[PDB]
Amino acid sequence: KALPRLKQRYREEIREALQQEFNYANVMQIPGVVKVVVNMGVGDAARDAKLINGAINDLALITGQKPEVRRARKSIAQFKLREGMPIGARVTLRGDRMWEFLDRLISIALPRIRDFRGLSPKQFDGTGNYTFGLNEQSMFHEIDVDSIDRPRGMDITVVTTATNDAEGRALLRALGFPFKE
Amino acid sequence: MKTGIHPEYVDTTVQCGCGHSFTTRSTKQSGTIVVEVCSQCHPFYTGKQKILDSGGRVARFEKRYG
Amino acid sequence: ARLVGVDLPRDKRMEIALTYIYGIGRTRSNEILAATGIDKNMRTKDLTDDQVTVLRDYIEGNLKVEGDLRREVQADIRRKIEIGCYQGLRHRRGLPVRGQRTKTNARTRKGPKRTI
Amino acid sequence: KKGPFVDDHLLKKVDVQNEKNTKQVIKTWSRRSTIIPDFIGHTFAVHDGRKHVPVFVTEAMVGHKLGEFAPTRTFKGH
RNA sequence: ACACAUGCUACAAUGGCCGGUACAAAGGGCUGCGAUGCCGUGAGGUGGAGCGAAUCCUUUCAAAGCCGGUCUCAGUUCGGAUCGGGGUCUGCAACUCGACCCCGUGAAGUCGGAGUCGCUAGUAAUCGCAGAUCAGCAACGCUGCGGUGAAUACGUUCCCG
Repeated sequence: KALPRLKQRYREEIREALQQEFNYANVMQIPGVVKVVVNMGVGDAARDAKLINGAINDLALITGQKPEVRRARKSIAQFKLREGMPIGARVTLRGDRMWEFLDRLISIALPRIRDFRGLSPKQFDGTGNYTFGLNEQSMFHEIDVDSIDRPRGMDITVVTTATNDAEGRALLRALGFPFKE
Repeated sequence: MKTGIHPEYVDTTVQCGCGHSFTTRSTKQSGTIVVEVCSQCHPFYTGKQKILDSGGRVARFEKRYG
Repeated sequence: ARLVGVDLPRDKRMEIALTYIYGIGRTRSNEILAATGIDKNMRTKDLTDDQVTVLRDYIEGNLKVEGDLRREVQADIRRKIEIGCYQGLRHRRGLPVRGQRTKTNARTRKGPKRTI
Repeated sequence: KKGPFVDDHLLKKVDVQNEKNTKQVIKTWSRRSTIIPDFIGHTFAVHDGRKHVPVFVTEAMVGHKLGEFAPTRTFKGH
């Protein structure tokens, strides 16, 4: 397969239509996904030592990367933290991993969540990046539904080369990602 | 990519109940996904139904029809 | 098995496995399983995905479930708490709505006990 | 649901009120019916025995009998 | 916001739910009791047989019982409070404040601290039935009727009169 499927349609159709919509006047301004990072929770650090290996395993086999365990910048006292405790890992995706993760979640993960009305268009930063919340898990058919005692949630971020925000709305609208006015 | 730490990453074949079939790389050992969801989103329909859900004055006139 | 949105258990009969959804009790299981044709004695391990298909299409088509009843019951209780009814006042203060005994009992509405 | 109760005194008064397109505060004895949606928009001075409470009638009031948009008991506790 | 008191339903397998089937006693009835039939899923609707009643109606009356199937010890096919929708009947009128039925909803509760109460044989325990008051019902109450039916009492030292 020369091109991943989402990228199979991205390399011609979304780029040609997005040039139609916006007259940049310069090819290679046209905006595309850079990375897809996934934001491991927990916060059970200090309280419970064992789980973070639950999250390392969790990030993995949702996508096939070893999540790099990301730890505390500083010990902030109220929510028990300690400098150097593991609090959630993340995985950065770029390329074939990015696109195969995206198409699969798009045609698999998003529909399943119960009462999944849509995703907010408003949730952009100042510059075209989209982040949304997966509260429970087991949206994915990769995880066997009896292997999984407590629900581990996560943030999923799409980061694009969108200099605006309606740039990113237009991409992620044409790209098969849901929204709901 | 590092060698031994990443899980195995295989082609897959995803099938829904209507038969609309998808081929992707994936992490599943089975090489397939027998799913019940296809690119047939119900938000468009669910939303319409929800919009249709409100309005009771008519229902009251219903009970009486007069 | 999986259905309309309720994760079915391992080993339950169908007229009990349908009951674990918010819109279905025992009688709806006895009428749904009579209309569709699935044996009520079937376990959930022995359930067919095509039986999930016909059963699922029937009970999302001709009956309402989890989101419709939670948003509908919620929207009707907040309907009578917005317009200013006396039952609205009962839902406001946290009191029994049917006008029943409030002097000694109706502890399931006041909840846990504080004693003065 | 053979025939729901109608408050014939309030029925006669209500019809007169809406034929002339006149809206007037009404001191009403009646705690028993909001029968037709012909009562929409009319202000009802509901009588819990002791004083009259003005109640605006909108579209959602249909099916709630008229008296208990005004409550009869008072409770604080402290 | 509470605290007491008498009751009822429970916390399950000596049980729950579905099917088949056997046995009571007493009572109640005129602008009352109201059958077969037909319409409902069911409260009930339509209709009036027949009775001032050892006759007719309350079905030939019950339920627990027995035979069978299913459930496999679980906050569950236990438990029904609560809440939403939808109804029926009574009444001029079911909002504050009626009962009943249908669909959903499905909480506390794993036999209960100090204590304390009842009962010595058709008794306790459990199971339905009728009545008075009453248009309707807060009836789980009260007064009665019958069904199935135990254990223990060595004995006056101790508590109570």
